[PDB]
Amino acid sequence: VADLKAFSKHIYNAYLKNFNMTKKKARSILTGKASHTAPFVIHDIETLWQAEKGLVWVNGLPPYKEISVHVFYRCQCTTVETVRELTEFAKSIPSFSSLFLNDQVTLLKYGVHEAIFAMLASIVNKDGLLVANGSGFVTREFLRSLRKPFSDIIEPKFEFAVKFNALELDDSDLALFIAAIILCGDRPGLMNVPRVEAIQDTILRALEFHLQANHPDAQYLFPKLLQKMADLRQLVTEHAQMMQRIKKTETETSLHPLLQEIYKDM
Ligand SMILES: COc1ccc(S(=O)(=O)n2cc(CCC(=O)O)c3cc(OC)ccc32)cc1
Repeated sequence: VADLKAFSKHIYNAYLKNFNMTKKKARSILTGKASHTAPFVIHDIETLWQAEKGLVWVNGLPPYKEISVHVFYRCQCTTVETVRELTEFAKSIPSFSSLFLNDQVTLLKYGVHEAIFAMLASIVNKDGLLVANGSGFVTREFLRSLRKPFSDIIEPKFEFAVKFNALELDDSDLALFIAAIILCGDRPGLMNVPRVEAIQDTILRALEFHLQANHPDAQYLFPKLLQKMADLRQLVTEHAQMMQRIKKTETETSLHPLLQEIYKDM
């Protein structure tokens, strides 16, 4: 009940090793001061083009179709790369790696979007979000100005993120919060459910211990985080549904196969 402090540190380390962008770095950039190099602000067609024209960034994107789809492709490509980082993060958790590969896939399948939305909060403020490794900032107004359905995808995530960031979690908190999301014993079709539940429980106890040390004055922070985890599950449900509509009504839009596997039988 004290080596929990070690468990946490192993998880913070797996986090620091596998994620391209920490919240700490993200916030130093969004707050402007500390990095002395402002991100390129993308807020219309003209600046988006300036940004593709080298100021910030193709990138193995599917064939061009139109502005709203191009932005979709940028987000989709980032999503896939974050799935890849989350996969490595989870694998750097010894307990996770002991599970059979089919249980690993089940947990990633059902957890990555929840985790992704939680980490989006790190690179977001009420006005927009960091793209291209911190070197760009895409405004929330611009994303809202895109053709429906694409202008509806990210909005609920901003709404989640602004409330989420109010809790002032740091990376060490987030490492445990993402672990708890991946290591969930409720995911449909798990094989060794007792094993995963067991690992989940350790992580949650580690998280509460961690939060006491790290946020001594914060009242009810653990329960609030358990609620947020439930909010995320609702978020992913809606995302999958929107993505179902884009697949049905937006046929010129190329959907990445990995993400198609995730939504399949969700
Ligand atoms: C750029 O960094 C990111 C990372 C993730 C997210 S996301 O909200 O999860 N999100 C995911 C997809 C498509 C891929 C999938 O099916 O998940 C997507 C498409 C959009 O079109 C404008 C907007 C947000 C999107 C947004 C920005």
